[PDB]
Amino acid sequence: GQTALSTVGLTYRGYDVRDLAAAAIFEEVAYLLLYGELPNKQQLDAYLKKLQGQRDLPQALKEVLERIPKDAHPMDVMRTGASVLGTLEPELSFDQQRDVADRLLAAFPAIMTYWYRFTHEGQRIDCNSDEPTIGGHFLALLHGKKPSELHVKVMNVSLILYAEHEFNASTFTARVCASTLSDLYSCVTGAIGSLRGPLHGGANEAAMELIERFSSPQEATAELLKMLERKDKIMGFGHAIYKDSDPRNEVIKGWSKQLADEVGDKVLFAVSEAIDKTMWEQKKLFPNADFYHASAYHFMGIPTKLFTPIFVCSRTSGWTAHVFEQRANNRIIRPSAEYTGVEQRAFVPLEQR
Amino acid sequence: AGQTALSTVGQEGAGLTYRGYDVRDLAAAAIFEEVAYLLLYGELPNKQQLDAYLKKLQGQRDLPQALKEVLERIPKDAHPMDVMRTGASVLGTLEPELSFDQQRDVADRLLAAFPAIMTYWYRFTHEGQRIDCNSDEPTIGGHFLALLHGKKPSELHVKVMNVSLILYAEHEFNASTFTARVCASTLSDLYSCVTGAIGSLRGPLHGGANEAAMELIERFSSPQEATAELLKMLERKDKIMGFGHAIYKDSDPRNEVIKGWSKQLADEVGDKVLFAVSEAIDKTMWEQKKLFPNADFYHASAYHFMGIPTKLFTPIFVCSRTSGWTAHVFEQRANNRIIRPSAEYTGVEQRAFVPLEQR
Repeated sequence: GQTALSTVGLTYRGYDVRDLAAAAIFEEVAYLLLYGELPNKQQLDAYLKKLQGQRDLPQALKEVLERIPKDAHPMDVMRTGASVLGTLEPELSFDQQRDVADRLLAAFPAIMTYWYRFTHEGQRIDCNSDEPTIGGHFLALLHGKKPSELHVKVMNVSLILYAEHEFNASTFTARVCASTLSDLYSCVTGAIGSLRGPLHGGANEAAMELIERFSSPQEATAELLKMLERKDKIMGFGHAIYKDSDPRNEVIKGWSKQLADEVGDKVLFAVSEAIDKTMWEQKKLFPNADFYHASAYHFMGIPTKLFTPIFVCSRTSGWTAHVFEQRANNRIIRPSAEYTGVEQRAFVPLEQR
Repeated sequence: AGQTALSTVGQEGAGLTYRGYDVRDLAAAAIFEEVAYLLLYGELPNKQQLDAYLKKLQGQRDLPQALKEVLERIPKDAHPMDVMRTGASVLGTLEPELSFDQQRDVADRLLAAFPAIMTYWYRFTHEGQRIDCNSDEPTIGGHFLALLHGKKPSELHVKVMNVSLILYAEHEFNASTFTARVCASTLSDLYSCVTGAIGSLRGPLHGGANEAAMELIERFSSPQEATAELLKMLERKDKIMGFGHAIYKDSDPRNEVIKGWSKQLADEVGDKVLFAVSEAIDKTMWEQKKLFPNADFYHASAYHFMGIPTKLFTPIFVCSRTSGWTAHVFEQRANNRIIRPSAEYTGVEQRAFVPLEQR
């Protein structure tokens, strides 16, 4: 397998994810990955109007989401949505592949929030908003009110930071499916299922369950030192590839702080900083992208169980772009198994078992 | 890429074994439920075990109201594999796998319910009828034919459906089994692994070969016409679907079995074209290219003689291969080792951000 999409701090087709998150809206980054370049003002203006037109859900899909139980795993909602949308607006040929990628990016916010608000608040919601960005549109659908400019900014920053990350289990699942020449909806449905597993997804959710235990930074440091001596895994720390830092941590940390200031938080961000300082002093371990993402989402009023669903809204851009590469250059390992079972044996009839 | 005890393909002696038993002995002497039990539970079941397994599967054939109402909203011209994908995704929200302790109960539910998910959608959209998802047939093979045709199937038709489901049940590592194990390696739920596997099997480099064989053999009104047209397709270097294999050297053990049963079905229904056309293409492929037919080739005629629409062929393979897929997921859960090779970077070197104005 070859890729021109990203490499390890972290670049997207040569561009530092830090520069992108500072100076770009998510749509500029989705365009870069799916279409090959940062878009000029004409292309960006056309792109934005195309996506603003792809936000509403078909009536049949609304009626399906209404039958998924309130207590369902939200990732099964995202899986089921992608699967049903594939039967209503099919990818008849690979010529439609960029149009379908765009449709998923524009619709996923409505699939999540139409289900959530129907089952939790008993409202059937309008799936269009007045926000021109996906990041704003999401917050408009989730809370049914105009978001603050700060909260629209932090949503755009998060979608950019998580958009693409080389190869991992979900991106690999998308490529294996792609390699049989299956449709784009299959490759996304499979990638969502792999992300559902707790060894791959749920990290920012687990970071949130850790920081929410502690009523002060004193109590947090005191309890962390006990966990570290007990050799407990600490969620949000360490990486398989980076060694000095995760470029994405740099960025989200500073936005989480501005949100703490905005909402007059006294506990949650202070607790996060105490854990971050302690991990460096005791283990020289830097925090990864998931750690400060949890406080930031919480400060914008997002239910913990929607964190990994928001990652799907972002990483759909990387996944689809990987499928386009696999279709154009269909190279991948073909797996064999080591047989460890029994030797060949005679058939035994029912009466002798 | 992993380790398995479920099956060996292309090795000396029996060409295909399931936990050491020859697939040709299983297809001759067993019902599918005996082979599903062997894969999921580890041994061939004894009489008391089989009796209780059949009773358990018999009570897991009906679909929840909410699932029926979802399938009513999938369009008539949808890909039937997208219907199987959607059905598994919805059933996982309604009857969740809360613990890996439930894993064999969820695999059993999928084997028992898949036939109703396929036929409830198909007959609602194609006939405007809401069907009963229960039947009086004791086996999955018979149950599928009772739901599809809405009447009692013949003994011969029930036996061939049982043979087909055994022949297609397991095949070591391949794209769909590998997809299920990658999903299993993240400790995702069993419904995720199956939904992922169906997606990979939808791709035409993996699924659909016995649908392609049907579209070839249905073109000819005489065996002599089939022979003359095949000689021209070979001149054009067209790929003939259902012939040769990437692993088997001399023959596919599943071919000799389904060919015999397709012949018996041809005699029963009074066919004098479709089996003769199939044999002519087989004989011509041997003489011209020494390529043997694989499992896909005689499956096309066998399914057609039992009145099955071509676009339901790969969905029947899903009903069968769910046994192999789920047994593979349990192995991955018990022994979580896999390789997922990283990619090589071939993209551009690092470059400065260009603000919007200068693009």
